[PDB]
Amino acid sequence: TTALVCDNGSGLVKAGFAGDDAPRAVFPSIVGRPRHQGVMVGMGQKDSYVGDEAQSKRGILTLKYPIEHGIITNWDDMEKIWHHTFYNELRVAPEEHPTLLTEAPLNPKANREKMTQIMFETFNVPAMYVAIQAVLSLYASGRTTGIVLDSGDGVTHNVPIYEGYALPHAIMRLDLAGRDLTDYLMKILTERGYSFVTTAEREIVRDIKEKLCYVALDFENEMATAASSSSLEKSYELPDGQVITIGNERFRCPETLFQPSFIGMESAGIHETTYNSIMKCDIDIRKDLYANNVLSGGTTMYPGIADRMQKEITALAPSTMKIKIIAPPERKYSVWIGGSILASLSTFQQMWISKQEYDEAGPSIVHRKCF
Amino acid sequence: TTALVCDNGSGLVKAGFAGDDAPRAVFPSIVGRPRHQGVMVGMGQKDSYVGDEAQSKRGILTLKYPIEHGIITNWDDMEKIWHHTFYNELRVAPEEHPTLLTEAPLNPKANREKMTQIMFETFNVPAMYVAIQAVLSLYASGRTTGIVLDSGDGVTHNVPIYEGYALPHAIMRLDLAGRDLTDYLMKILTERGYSFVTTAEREIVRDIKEKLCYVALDFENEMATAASSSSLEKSYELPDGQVITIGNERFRCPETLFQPSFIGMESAGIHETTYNSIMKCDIDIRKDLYANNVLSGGTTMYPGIADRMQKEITALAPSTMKIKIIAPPERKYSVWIGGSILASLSTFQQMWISKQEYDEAGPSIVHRKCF
Amino acid sequence: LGTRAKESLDLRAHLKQVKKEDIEKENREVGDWRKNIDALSGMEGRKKKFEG
Ligand SMILES: Nc1ncnc2c1ncn2[C@@H]1O[C@H](COP(=O)(O)OP(=O)(O)O)[C@@H](O)[C@H]1O
Ligand SMILES: Nc1ncnc2c1ncn2[C@@H]1O[C@H](COP(=O)(O)OP(=O)(O)O)[C@@H](O)[C@H]1O
Ligand SMILES: [Mg+2]
Ligand SMILES: [Mg+2]
Repeated sequence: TTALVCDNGSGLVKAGFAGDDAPRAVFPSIVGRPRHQGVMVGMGQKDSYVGDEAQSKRGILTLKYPIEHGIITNWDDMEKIWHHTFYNELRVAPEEHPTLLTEAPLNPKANREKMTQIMFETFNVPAMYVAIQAVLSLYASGRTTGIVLDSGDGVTHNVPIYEGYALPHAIMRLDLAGRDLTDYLMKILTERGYSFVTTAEREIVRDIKEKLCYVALDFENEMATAASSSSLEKSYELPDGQVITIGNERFRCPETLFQPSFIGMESAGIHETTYNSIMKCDIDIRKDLYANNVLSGGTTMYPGIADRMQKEITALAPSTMKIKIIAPPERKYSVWIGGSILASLSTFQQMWISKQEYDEAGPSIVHRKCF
Repeated sequence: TTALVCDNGSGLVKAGFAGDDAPRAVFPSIVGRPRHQGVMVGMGQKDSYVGDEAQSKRGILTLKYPIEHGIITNWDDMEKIWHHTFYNELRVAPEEHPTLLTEAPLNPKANREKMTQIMFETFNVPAMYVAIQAVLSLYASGRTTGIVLDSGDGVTHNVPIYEGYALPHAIMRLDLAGRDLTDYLMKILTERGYSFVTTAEREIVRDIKEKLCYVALDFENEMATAASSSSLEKSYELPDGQVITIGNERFRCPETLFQPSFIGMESAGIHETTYNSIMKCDIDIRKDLYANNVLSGGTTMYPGIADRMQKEITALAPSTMKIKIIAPPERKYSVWIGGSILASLSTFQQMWISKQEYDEAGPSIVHRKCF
Repeated sequence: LGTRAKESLDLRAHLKQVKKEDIEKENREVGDWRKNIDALSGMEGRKKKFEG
């Protein structure tokens, strides 16, 4: 039979059968209970709208993501999300399909063990396998080397790989991602008068960020230009009218990636953690990693980031090496495409964690040889 | 058995069995004791004529409404009105019929508790339920969202509802209604020479208001036109002859709705309390409320109000949203039609306040789960 | 889009059915009187009004 390549993510759940080009169903991972009282009788009001249904009734819900930073903080809601994904968005019972979840690097063990225990006890799948979210993104590019920066919505991690041999001592995981950029944008919009507070209006700020923000090639020059002319002010129409005008908030929101001091984080930007991740590698594979830097994940879709990052790394790196940044147009679904490719391989067909194996060793089987 | 859908109202009591299209008996709610001496013996003169009987002998009575502004100020008279409604206008003993009263929002608790205590002790009904007068008017329109402006004769209230979830923090109750318009019309008629003082002549002024007054689309232009031409002066024949001619009093009486400063009230008109009630709602359900504005209640029957209100709200609201005002031709009985629909539902059949429940918790049961 | 249209139409139709059921249910309350006349050319009572 065919395998189910699910990809929990944090912000958008992407799923679909193995062997295709794009995920079959992509929908936000939010579960929102209603918060008001409700007076109409017999309206058929449910107790929790999940997935894309709660992005249409969000006016009277309190949306809450079940995955904070890679890790899962609310297991009941995550179980509800998985149940919805299997039964309503794909309509395939899990009793007859292997599953291939994905997990960020350096995550707590208990999260992974609970994930496998749920998949084997509640949904009762035949066999499931957990894979690191960066190796898949490297599969999708058709490479076999390269250092991949997978800046998702929950957590940004940077896994270097050479000739198929991952370097476990050079993984640099940073917890700045799309959600913190949304919060920072929502916080700097208040400097013009627009106040978004409700958890429903966070979605509106996210839409503003997606449609308007861009990464500046040079920050100081853009700050000077936006403060003199008015060629940058782009307007946007809220879900009820009252258009708003975003000035130099456009390139200040995604600039937080390269200067995490804006949101008070100490660490260095995504332009310098990649160079540090390279320098921890051996001295003889640094040229190949320099030449095959891969971008993935949703947050790396800002217009103009593949040039800013290349300029920064070229500034840091030695002058002789060639710096090349691979930015495929299908960046958002790169991890899932790689997952489909991996699940479609014949050599991989014996790496699944078969159910009888789980019955013999318990949920701690995932840390064992079947990784 | 069938349920009795009574609707106390203030000015017209509307009642009838559940499941029909129109109330069976509609009659003014006035109780008038005779005031003169009376010399004929054996004429069979009663001590209080209630309902529609006192609108024919009103020449020698002192009519007094038992409901001032939604609240009930004279419980003995209200009990008399209910007794008349049950026994003479419907001729069904209340011992064998559930009742569904209606109550304005934000009313004193003691009024509701006394109402249920009367219905359970004096008339001894099997089970009664109290419902907010605006949710029913929303039922009758066949919608499930929308903000309903129920401008009755006692009190005008504006309850917004979305997807069946009422928003309790956005109810704007204003005490200007048809009765104050009658008093203001009676007060401005004195500018031509016609003086109505007796409580019986208030009914004549009410008839004048119903048959002649209309809401102007633009107030200043109408004031200028009525002061130059004479195309507006419509005449009306009193109950004894001596026709009267109403000039620019025609559109000045119902204009008080949009400018409550005429009768000295501070608050804003019904055109601006609706917009304020909308703006208190969440930012994502404002479009739906804009598109589904519902009118109900008797006082919203003035010829030309559904255009003036739309013009005013379109002036206030953002230019992109579409403003639509639902004004069904059966506006007056909208609340009662909705009450019949609600009482006819199967899902609602277990929400009644059964008598044994009242015996166990006292009259304060109404504020509890059985709302 | 088709699913959203279907759900909206289903809700609207259900509400309309709930209304229309009772709309057709008790519509005979319109039965009332017309109070016609017959000229009463056969009243020949006596003057004995003591009841008033
Ligand atoms: N076109 C875009 N432009 C800018 N940011 C985007 C765009 N699309 C998605 N994002 C950001 O990326 C996030 C989605 O990232 P995604 O790759 O789905 O995370 P995950 O790894 O959990 O699947 C969204 O929250 C959004 O903030
Ligand atoms: N055709 C009409 N035109 C103008 N005003 C009307 C009309 N019919 C009723 N009204 C006003 O509405 C009042 C009746 O309102 P109603 O809806 O019966 O109040 P309630 O909510 O107490 O039932 C009357 O007092 C009258 O002033
Ligand atoms: Mg991801
Ligand atoms: Mg009313």
